[PDB]
Amino acid sequence: AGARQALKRRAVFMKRLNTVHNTAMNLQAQIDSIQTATSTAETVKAMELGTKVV
Amino acid sequence: MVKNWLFGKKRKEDADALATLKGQQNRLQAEARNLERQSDEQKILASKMLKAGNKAGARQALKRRAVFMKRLNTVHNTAMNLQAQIDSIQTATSTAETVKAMELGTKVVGEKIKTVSPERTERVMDSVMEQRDQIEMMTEALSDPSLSEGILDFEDDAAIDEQLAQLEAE
Repeated sequence: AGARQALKRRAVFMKRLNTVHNTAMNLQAQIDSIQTATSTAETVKAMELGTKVV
Repeated sequence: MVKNWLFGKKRKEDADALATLKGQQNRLQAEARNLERQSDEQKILASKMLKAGNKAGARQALKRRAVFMKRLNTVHNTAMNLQAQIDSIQTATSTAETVKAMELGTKVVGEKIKTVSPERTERVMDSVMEQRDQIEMMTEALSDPSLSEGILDFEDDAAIDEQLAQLEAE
């Protein structure tokens, strides 16, 4: 019975671990979105400059 | 330092009643001892009447001894009844103190039960359950894998299936 108790508690801890890891991955996705938007803005600015010259 | 005036008054009254009962009991014990002595003297006299050759006098002495032992029995039973009354007084005193202590404890626990009622505990536990549900829903909303996944395979894992197969073959 105590083994089953400990395994249930462990199952709760691993579920919390999974939720935390997924939240950290979502934050990484947001960071990547910020950096991608910055790079895309610089690319569009360079293309507009070249288009003006041509 | 509270004075219990009535308590001390009744204490003096009960002490005087116990003193009276104990004194009468001591008198009865002394009378019992004297009656026992008289019975022993009558038995000695009966023995002498038997030895001397006087059976009628022996019967007389034994009848007198029988009367003395009957008186002894009555006196002893009366002293036992007085002891029973003394025990009743002491038992009533102890029971009164026990009931007072129980009533004090009941008053305290009643004040506590009225303060933290069971309905209050039901409300608190319901709030804890509702808030736990809301924290779980909020913290699982933020952990949806659909974001970091984002774009999913249109082929529905076929390319990743073949990639796993190729790595396994590697």
